[PDB]
Amino acid sequence: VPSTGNPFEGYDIYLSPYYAEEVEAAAAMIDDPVLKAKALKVKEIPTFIWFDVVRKTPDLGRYLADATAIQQRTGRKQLVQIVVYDLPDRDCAAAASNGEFSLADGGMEKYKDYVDRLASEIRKYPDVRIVAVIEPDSLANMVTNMNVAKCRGAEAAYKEGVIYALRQLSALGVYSYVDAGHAGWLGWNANLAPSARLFAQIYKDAGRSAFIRGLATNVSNYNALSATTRDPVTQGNDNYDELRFINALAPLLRNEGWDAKFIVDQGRSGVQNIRQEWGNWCNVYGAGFGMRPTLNTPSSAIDAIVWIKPGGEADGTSDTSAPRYDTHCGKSDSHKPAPEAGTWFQEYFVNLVKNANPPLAA
Repeated sequence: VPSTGNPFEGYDIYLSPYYAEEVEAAAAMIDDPVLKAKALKVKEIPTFIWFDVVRKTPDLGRYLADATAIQQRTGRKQLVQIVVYDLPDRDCAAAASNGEFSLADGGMEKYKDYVDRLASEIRKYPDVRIVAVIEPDSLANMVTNMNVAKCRGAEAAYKEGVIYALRQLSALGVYSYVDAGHAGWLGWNANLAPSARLFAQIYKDAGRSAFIRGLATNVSNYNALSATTRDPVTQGNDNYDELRFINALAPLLRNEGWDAKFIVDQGRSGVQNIRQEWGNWCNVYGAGFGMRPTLNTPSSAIDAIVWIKPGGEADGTSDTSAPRYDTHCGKSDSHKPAPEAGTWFQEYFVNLVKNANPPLAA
């Protein structure tokens, strides 16, 4: 059964051991003592843990067991942050996708099985709280990318999969935030109303559980939360940062029947004005770690600022010959050479540390 208020309030946020391992290994490669110590600070900053392949589902059991042990030893309630990211025909508007499930090869049923595997892990550990981001780069495509044949082909599956995930996770008391793009995607004035209609419909069809807490924005992106001067890349869009986007969208959601709350990724938002084109997302060069996760947010509608994408993990390879190569990863403002998506990108992590804003302390 749901509890009232902000679901993050009063919880210690479980620190990803996956990311801590990566950061420890990264700092070991850094020669300057001060920079090494700053890098090590990063493992103390909570991130979301991604379930982007079904092989990772048993790792959820391990993290929940670990959070349970910490809670038992210390008496401090733990909250585990996860990402559900494995829809069939994933990333339908992208030049390439790493998603393992295809609609043509039983992808819808395989997706339901993936959700069931996550649910079976969660069922083992009921004493810890979970916040889940549901399916980055999915339903936002239905708002703006229906010109893409793969997106029209994926619409039914995206809606079905997201609704199945929300119903399954809400049954287990997980607090979900559905991915809702970012200011440069859904924040354009023309996209606000169809976004509000679509997300309110998903909330309805998922059964209006209060565990469906709201929407997640800026996932794996680089937008400011609130910029004093707009990024030149945002020209033409009045809603040029995430707070502007959310302030424009939230009232329309409410009119459409859902008083949604929000979380906002700021993990790679420390440096603004680093893009040639707003749609450039892959390993954007010179990004810095951004605002630290906090419940001190600029609006009652925003539950938390979070780090969803774990900075340092690559967005995609720059090898043009690689099977899953995405042309976005070869843009002039992308950091190259870059390794496979999700794998450690040392040079990129070093720049995230150097460029952190606010700066990292040793």
